[PDB]
Amino acid sequence: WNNIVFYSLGDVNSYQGGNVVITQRPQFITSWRPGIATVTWNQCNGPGFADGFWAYYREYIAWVVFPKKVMTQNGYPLFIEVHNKGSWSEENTGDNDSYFFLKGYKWDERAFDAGNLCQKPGETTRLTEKFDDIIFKVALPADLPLGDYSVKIPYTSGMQRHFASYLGARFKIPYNVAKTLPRENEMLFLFKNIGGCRPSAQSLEIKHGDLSINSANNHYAAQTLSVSCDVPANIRFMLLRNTTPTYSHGKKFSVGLGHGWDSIVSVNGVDTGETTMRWYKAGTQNLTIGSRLYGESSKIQPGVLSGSATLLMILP
Amino acid sequence: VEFNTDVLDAADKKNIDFTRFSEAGYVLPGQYLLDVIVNGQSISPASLQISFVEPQSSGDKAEKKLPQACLTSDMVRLMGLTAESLDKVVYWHDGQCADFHGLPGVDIRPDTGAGVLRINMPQARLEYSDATWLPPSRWDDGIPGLMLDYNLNGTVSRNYQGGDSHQFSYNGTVGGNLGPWRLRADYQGSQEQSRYNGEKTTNRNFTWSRFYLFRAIPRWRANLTLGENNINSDIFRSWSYTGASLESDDRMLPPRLRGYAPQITGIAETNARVVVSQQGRVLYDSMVPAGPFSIQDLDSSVRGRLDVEVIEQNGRKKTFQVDTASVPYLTRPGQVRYKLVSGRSRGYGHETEGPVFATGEASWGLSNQWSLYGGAVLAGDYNALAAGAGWDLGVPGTLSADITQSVARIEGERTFQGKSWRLSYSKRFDNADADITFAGYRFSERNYMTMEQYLNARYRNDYSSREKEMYTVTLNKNVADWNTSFNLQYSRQTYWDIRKTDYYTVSVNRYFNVFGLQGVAVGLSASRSKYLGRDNDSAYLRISVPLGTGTASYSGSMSNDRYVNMAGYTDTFNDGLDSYSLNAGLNSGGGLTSQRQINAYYSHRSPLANLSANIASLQKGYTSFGVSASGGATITGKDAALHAMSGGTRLLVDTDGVGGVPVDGGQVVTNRWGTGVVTDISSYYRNTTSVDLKRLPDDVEATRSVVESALTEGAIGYRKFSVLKGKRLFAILRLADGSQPPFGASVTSEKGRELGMVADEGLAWLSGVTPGETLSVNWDGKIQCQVNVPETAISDQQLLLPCTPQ
Amino acid sequence: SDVAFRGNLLDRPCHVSGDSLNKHVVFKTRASRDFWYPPGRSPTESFVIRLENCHATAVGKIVTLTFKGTEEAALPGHLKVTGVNAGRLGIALLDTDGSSLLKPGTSHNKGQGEKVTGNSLELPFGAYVVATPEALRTKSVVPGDYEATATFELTYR
Amino acid sequence: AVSLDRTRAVFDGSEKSMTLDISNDNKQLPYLAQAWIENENQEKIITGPVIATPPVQRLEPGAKSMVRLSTTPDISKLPQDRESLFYFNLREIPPRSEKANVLQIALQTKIKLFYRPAAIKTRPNEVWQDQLILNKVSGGYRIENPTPYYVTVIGLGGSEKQAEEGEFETVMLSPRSEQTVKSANYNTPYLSYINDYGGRPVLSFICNGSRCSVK
Repeated sequence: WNNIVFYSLGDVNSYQGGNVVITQRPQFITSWRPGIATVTWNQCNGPGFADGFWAYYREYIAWVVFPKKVMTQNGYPLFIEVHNKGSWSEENTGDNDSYFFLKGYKWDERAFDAGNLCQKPGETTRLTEKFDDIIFKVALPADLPLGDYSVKIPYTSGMQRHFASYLGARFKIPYNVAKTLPRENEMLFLFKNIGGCRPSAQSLEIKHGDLSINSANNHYAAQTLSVSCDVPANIRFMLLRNTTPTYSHGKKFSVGLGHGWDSIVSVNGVDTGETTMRWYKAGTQNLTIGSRLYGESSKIQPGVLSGSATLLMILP
Repeated sequence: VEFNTDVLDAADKKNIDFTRFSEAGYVLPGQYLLDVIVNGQSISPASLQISFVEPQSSGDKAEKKLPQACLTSDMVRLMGLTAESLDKVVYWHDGQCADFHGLPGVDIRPDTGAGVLRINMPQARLEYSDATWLPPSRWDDGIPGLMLDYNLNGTVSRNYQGGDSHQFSYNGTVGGNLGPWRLRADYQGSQEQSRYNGEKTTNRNFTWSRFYLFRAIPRWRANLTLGENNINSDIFRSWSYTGASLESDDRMLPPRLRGYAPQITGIAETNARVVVSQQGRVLYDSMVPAGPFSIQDLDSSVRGRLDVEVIEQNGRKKTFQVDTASVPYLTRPGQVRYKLVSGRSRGYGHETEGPVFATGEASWGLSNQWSLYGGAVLAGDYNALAAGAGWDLGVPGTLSADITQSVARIEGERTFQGKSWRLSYSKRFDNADADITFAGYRFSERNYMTMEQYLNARYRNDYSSREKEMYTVTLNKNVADWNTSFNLQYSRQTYWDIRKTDYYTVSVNRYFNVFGLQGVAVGLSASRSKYLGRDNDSAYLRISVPLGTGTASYSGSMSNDRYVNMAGYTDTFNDGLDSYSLNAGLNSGGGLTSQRQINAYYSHRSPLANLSANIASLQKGYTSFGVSASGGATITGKDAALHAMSGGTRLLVDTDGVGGVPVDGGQVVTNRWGTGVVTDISSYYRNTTSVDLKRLPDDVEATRSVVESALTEGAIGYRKFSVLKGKRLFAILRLADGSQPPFGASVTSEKGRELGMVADEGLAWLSGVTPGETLSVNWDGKIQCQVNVPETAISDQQLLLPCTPQ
Repeated sequence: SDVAFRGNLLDRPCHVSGDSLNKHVVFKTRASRDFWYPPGRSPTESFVIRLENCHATAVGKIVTLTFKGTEEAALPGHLKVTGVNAGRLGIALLDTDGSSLLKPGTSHNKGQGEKVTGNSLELPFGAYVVATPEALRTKSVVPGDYEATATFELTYR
Repeated sequence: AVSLDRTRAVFDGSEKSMTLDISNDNKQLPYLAQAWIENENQEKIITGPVIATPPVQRLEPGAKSMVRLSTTPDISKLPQDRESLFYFNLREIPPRSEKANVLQIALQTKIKLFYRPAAIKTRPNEVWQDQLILNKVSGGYRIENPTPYYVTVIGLGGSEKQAEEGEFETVMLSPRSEQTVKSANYNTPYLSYINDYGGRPVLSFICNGSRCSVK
């Protein structure tokens, strides 16, 4: 006969990496747990209650299995990278969404155990068995948005028992019956994105003082702004309308500075509003945004002007 | 220069310094602050030391000459002149005026009315520098000390079966740099303890995960490396080892020398003269060679029309329209790249050793846009030879391929030999956005053994995971309506005598707005893993609409019969820098159970260290409340400090005495000792450290703010701040006879500092006076008198002062 | 993601016209013919002063003209001249109507003689040097160089 | 000539020193200039409240010149409930020629100063000129000033044809003062004055015989 019942742990853990930049990658501890197990399987074909007066077969192995691909807050596919398997034995290369490693430490033992061989799942036992630890890392994706994310980890941690009648019974347990079981063992990651595209100033101070009227008519005053990143991608931006213009001028983004003065802006020579550029390497550029100081259609009513606008950057 | 001495509102006719200062106004031999500008740019935005003295070198009959800038040696050595080529300033002292008798064509116009110093000179006498392409002079790398940065989390918990709450994370990367040699060792630890009714167990763990030291070289543009690390997957996979490594660093080179744009291949007749203008400014005017020419020296920023005007030798001209897209390639001809790594292999344990190797990996590009790459990994019992080329054909895309001849002689006497070929293919930016960014094809056999496979089969003896042959492609295409970048995909695998598990993944990204603002991004994906009998159809769903301080978030996901739901309102605060995450969720599992979770969070970016809090509570897992501590510190430098998490570079702003000054960059405030440190900076850039001038408190003031320096990775830059207060007072200077001296005479200090001048009734309002010194008044071309200001004087007082001669 | 704004201000450039830069009028008269004989006078010199503006509906309500200078001690209403004639001559300045021999420090009555030529306000005048009676009868006037420059306070209203 | 951009020099209580650029209109010869600040009783206060730092500087043909104006605790000891009017004066020094009997023209210009304290500070779009109440004596309109600032008017007329074209003498006042100005009786007085910008806001009154204000 071959009666096999399973043991599943009751541990929930915490862990934290902190704040990592998108160009960098993290590493993480996958600690082995010698916790309290709970029975989640009740099968019996041979004897019901344990007697242990005949030297029957026994072995005890561990069982930790993890899925190869999960999801995040916005549903992104989290590619779990395997870094170092430890001193264990990873098998089943024909799978694509589950890892399969086992550890044979207790084997070919003759049994002399009394009691009950096949019991109910509502039972817990104290077992202290520490083993080899595993250390990993993760190949995270490139295109990630900003904000804070809470990554939930679905896993299992535990293994199986064995009671046969003879020495030399290499029994194997299928994986579909193992993966169809419910999930209880711990989930815990929290992360906030730093980002890889951050401009230079982010305070946007543009200033110009007093002058005459005739010089001011169709005058120009410039201001430069740079931005630096290190990932090759196609970056765009958008200029938001804050104020309102008096006259109609069409394609020209004229910002109303008050008193009948709609100063047209200069996106490095032309009033186009927004453009599109690409990055093939790392680095930075420079981008001088000025504006033409003509805002009144010759019925000149000048005053103290402090009109505003808002330009932000859109990720690809 | 002669002026009118009579026309002035003064009751006293003593104007000997009134004609003199007016006449002396060509070059004034005094001490002011000027900004030295060389050929348009500036070497110093806040140059304080600018000295002027009358030259008595050149003797004459009249001795009426022009004084120049009496420069010292620091500002002439920080400007970047090639001092070994032309030695005309290395022999000049600070006592006399630096004369320019040895070199031609450079003129100097010192104007103290504009606060500038213009120098116009040719490029053949000096080197080149800007915000990009810093000179090879060493920067501020002094007293590195130690660098700590902790990231720890303390939290509570409770399960369905009772409760237990003691959970602690323990990580950080400490290490001490010593000059150019810089060290960092990252520790790994934790603290767990559980308290049930019948059992009280706990465990503690700590280990030295990774300890490492490094030093960079600017002469050969390579970074040396000693210790344990991993190599990225170019051809071979990733693997652990211990030892030496010579790797890449291409931060120093300029983008004109790095990138090269394709030029005009027009061949008209001879050695012509090109003229290219953008807005009415010639960016390039030189003599091209005879016949065919190609200018790859110009890779600047263009955003428009550029009229390529050619001036031939006979006088012929031709105008044609060139685009703004000048299509720069990723291949780099003339530059090589290399990996010279050696040492021992690292297993899984901390003291796990192995065999000794010697590996050489290099790549070389020829200048016909073709590029080869060869690798020679050589160990004591395992050898693999790699070679291969890559080239862009232009209009059909680009290709690259390589062969890897590997021999493997294991300890169990089994020699395996194989030559495997892998080819990579891609595609340029097409018209209808046809973009194959990668297309691989890896040919293998059952007789293979990689280095990781050699180390696992040699000691752990596993004889599995054999791959036969496969193909992949990566196509992505957008359309100019509905904002959708279609990326339909297919990837296929197969092992040796193990099944396929062929994949099928598709995608569609909608972007629009109905009854709301634009910014709603809807990206949708669906995946399928095809086995012989099983096809797992997974798909992700979401609803995300932002409104700035509010964002309704939802998340749907179903791998295999397990649909999960989420609901949230996560966004920032009104300042935009503070944040909180708030979301609920619904979980439906396949095993007849419906689960629910509710998680709350709030963060706070304090300048000493970043802190946050979290609330997590789900079904069967209860009351997991947390708190986090993360930040950084630097001890045994100039002064100890506390900051928020670094990734390799930090600059040290020194504002002594003031505890509350806000600086820019990351808005860090200082301490009671008066020291500060910024974090968000990068290597080899123009770093303008200015304080928040309008956010100053009313106890302190600021004289000047802009200081300039360029830092590298792992160095700490010290920045001294000369901001001090100045007392202002009205002093009535009286002579020895009783009479008043002729007003209009300027007062110089003891350290060479001009402050102001004497008014009509022998009075002199002066600001910035230090109490205790002995001042100097100057008229008729020399020093005339001295007065001794007492230490009991404070600002805004009326003091009668007696004159004593020197 | 920040406020793109520019705080500006401006002002009206109230000024004088630059056409009257060459106002070096001279007195090429003889001091022993026109200043020794008892007609004690030189031939008068005329000068018009332009001042550009934006609006000229008012003249004296924007800038008020008043003149001053080193007054002659032995001559009321006349100024002291420098040079070889130390207090021997007196400059008599006529107004825009050319009748009133006003004082160095009193102002001209506005409303008359102010040429409103568009935005430029023309102002013609007349001035001649009179002889001081302490040196006219005794004929002690030294024939030579005599430099004179009077201030003009153009007070803005 | 010499370009003068300021219409009225207005100083605020928050700022300790303001700035002013003056430039050259002549392109044929360089120049020199000297300045001073006077007061209400018209004397050269060289130990005044505000001290202009450069006394004399050389001006090139067509170039510009700067001047900074430092301030002393006497402004603080003075009452901040009202403004402090002053008169700064400019004088240029031209290069003396060598010809005989040269009548060079010396130019002197006066333009007004205005220190406003921070306790009675004015917002950038604040108009207090509509707060002014005007009464009428038989033969002249008397002006009542409840404002803590200096007021200045240059025009009055029943229509706009007699507002900027009608003859009216310049009448200034002091803070919280009152006086009687001789003027004819008008149904709708068109108060055309010069504001802080320098323009002409023609505030058309709504009067009640001897009670004139704005709605």
